[PDB]
Amino acid sequence: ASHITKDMLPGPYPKTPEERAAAAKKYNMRVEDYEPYPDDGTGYGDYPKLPDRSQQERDPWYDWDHPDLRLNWGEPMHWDLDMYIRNRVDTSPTPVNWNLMCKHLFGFVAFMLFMFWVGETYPAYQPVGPKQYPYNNLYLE
Amino acid sequence: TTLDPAEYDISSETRKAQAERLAIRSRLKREYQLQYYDPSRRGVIEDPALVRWTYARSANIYPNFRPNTKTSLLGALFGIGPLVFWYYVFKTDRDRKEKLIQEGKLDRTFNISY
Amino acid sequence: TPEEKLRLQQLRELRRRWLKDQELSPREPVLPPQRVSTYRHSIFAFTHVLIPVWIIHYYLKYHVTTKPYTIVEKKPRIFPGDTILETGEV
Amino acid sequence: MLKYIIPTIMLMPLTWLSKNNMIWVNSTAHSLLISFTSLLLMNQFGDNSLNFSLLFFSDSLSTPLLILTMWLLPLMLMASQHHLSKENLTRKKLFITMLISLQLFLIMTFTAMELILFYILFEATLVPTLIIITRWGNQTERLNAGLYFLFYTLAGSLPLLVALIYIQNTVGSLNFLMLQYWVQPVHNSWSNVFMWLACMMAFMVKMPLYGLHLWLPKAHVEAPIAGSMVLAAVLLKLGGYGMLRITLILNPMTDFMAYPFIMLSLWGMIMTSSICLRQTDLKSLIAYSSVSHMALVIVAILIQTPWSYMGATALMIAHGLTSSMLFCLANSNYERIHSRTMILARGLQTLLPLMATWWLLASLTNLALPPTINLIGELFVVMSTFSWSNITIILMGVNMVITALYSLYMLIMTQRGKYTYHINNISPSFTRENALMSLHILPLLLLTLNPKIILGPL
Amino acid sequence: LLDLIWLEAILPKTISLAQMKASTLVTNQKGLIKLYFLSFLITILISMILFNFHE
Amino acid sequence: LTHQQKVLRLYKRALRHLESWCIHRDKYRYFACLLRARFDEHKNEKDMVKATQLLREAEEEFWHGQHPQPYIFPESPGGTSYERYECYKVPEWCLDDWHPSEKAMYPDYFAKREQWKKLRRESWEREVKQLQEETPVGGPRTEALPPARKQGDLPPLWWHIVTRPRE
Repeated sequence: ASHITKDMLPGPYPKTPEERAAAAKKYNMRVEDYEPYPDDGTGYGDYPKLPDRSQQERDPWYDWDHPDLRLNWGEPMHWDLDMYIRNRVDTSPTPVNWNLMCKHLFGFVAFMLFMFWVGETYPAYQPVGPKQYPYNNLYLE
Repeated sequence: TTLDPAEYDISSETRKAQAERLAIRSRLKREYQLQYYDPSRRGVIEDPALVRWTYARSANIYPNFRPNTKTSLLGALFGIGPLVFWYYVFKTDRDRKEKLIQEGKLDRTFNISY
Repeated sequence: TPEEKLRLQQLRELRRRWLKDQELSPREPVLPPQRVSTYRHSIFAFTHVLIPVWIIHYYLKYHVTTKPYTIVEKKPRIFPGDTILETGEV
Repeated sequence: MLKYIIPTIMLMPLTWLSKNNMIWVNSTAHSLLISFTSLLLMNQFGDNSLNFSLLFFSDSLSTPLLILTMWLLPLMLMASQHHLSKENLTRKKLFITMLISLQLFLIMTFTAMELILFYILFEATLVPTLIIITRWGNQTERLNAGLYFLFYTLAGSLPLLVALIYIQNTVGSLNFLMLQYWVQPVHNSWSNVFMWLACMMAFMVKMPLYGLHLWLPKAHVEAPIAGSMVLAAVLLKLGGYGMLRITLILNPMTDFMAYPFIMLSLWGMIMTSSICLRQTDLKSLIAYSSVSHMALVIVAILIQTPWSYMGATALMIAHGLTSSMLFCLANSNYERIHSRTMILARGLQTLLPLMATWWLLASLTNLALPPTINLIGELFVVMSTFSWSNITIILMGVNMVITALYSLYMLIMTQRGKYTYHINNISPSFTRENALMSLHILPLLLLTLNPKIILGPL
Repeated sequence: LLDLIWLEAILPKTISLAQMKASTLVTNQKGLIKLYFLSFLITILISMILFNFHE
Repeated sequence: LTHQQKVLRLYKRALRHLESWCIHRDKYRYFACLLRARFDEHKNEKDMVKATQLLREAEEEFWHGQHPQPYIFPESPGGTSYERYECYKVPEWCLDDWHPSEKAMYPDYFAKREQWKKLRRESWEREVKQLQEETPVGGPRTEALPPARKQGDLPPLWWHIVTRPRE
């Protein structure tokens, strides 16, 4: 039976400094880069004061993270930003954006034109004219 | 792609009094472990971060909501959009098949099943 | 750092002491309790394989006379003509 | 039913007449004795049809359907004793009688012989289920969900009396489905469209659609004590079979307007499966699964032409055992953790290893392991609507792919480490927790041995 | 955001619409018996002209 | 984290990233003192941007070309079989409910099991006597006095003082 600030309310400018943290301590003293200003853009059905989104994100990734359990497994107290998309997702590796795989898949895009050609073994190419003579022209005798 | 993720920045001496943001959580961590360590608890912790999570997500979004913008009326381009389109596929379907089934034949003669 | 000096001295006298406690097996402490209780190769395989032979063969001899499609074994594949027939082939 | 309603009404002057705590062991004892009488006089042959006695029973000839109706009352009393024992004895016995009274109308229903006795029995429910939501439920926002549990089913069902009496005064009498031999055809008009409309739309109120189904994750979310009437609400949703009775005749030839019921139940089919991978509730987790492959059967019926009635006979009982068993899993793991939110259940699979087998085979009935009663009917839905067109396999096949993730999305949530908490949740799965968890797959794979009885006319 | 909003738009409008129109029927009837009975003669005069009531 | 110890967090991993690429042992060992001469450029100086520009150019050529699938020391935050021992997984205190003839085995172990509990059953006349005193108002990391000024028991007794051993 917790009624005092039991959820978010119609924010985000009903004295937003008195939101964090009279309750729902997402910010310490409303200057922590996590004061409840980040109502994305409102008007929609997004989050209001919402101890919620655009706080620092893209991974809880089960780090070394020893000062508490605190990464994803072992319940830090009150730091909820977003959930249900992160038990299977990660941070940035050493390479960067470069979509070389479509260029890597473009290696057969040159040979996709080679799929129109034929594959007879003998004789050799001699690609100069109609002297190759593929099929039957004349009769037996 | 997603992301760079900017794991390094500058310091020395930007915002000297910004420190002890852990003093917010270590006070809660002291309030956590004192609640965690006791000779008789026999139950879960209340943990109001999950209380304020689902109830402000499952409920209290429609009291938040207003149709004062067209980006809230933007769901017309996703719900009813393809729902006309499948019927726009399917109304062109089943009648071109029927005309070849009515006028002319194409099926095998041993099509008992079906 | 001189602060944790008294730390991890009594903890080794508690954690490893609990592990000194955890290392504990008084005279192999299984009771079990109550109660009790190679060359043959006489019935360990005979119960295993030698018994279900007769049951399933009875399930096939009593099957061909009932079902109109028994075993549907294929043709002869014979190049000459042989003694099972009367004619021969070159 | 010669004497099937007759023994079970005598069970009612036995609850408050009895002694103290003997009332549980006595009520379960008598209840299983009727189950043989159900099996015995039924399951007879069988060639069009078994008109049973008279104007009150047609013996459920084409579809048996009635054995499943009688498992549940000697199955939920062992489930409801989890958290009920805190009240006065006279108040607890009333909660026993109202569930028994729920079965008696449904015993006469599903056979019903007629149509004017159908609708009064089609509406004979919703009186005991509503009272269960009001008293002895869970926390608040019950009462609006009780109002959403009304005002839809009653809103759509009232034009049936506009429809049926309009048939009774026009062509013969709807007392007999078997005196429905003369049936005039129905042409396209601007009056006959509404005649088919009121004939159909009330049946979409119970088995849901992509529209008008917001009430369904209210009664299953805000639910009684530990899945008590929620198991009965499974049969309440699948028990809208009466479209099989009605639209088999009585304007069959109006299929020109079948398409917006085909399409809406098809893109809404693939959608509501993925509408719950970011849900945060256990009792809502099975609820949106129970929309999807229950919405599978509707395109098996409005599309006529059997090889579609074959599987649709079996797909009613498909989740009818399965989702009832999943709610038994969800009714458990709540007496030990007093919140139904799934995320708090990290660190399972080690404290309860015995029920961990039961998580495996239950969710193995959604992948469904083709020698079962689940993928034996879904192949016939494939066998029907592919003859409709070649496109229909696409959206219907992804339904077999989304619930592959959506079922194993629950199984992996059991496997975590160090559990952070829980000086409570000690109890290593007592006898009531696992004997009640049985008797679901135990008839289910049993029916997969010779699945001949699970077949319509058809 | 669509399923519990733009399906929560059309039907909870109906309860709010009736509760809007149940508010205009009682709160405008707070006594003033002079204002009651001038409206009953409006009923008895509009019945003459309007319809088949004299024919 | 401070500016001087920011050098130390890079210095260990500067050589740790290199042995991933080497093939011998001396080939890696020859480049230890060889990379040390670059570290011996500015030996001891002020703490200003002259020490930061040595690190501001350590942004490139440290992240640039960094560890193409390195050694991971498999018992680690990453690496294969890092948390593989989970069929056992040490369920400490799963042993409350037994309903005996299953508590028949280990007689002396249970006799010692209730013994340690009195250390936890009687600590809040001492631990909570200093728990209100040692924390000033709401301040930093809340370990107690590591002897607790007479006898430290534990302070973290007993879920940390009897924490989960690995196997």
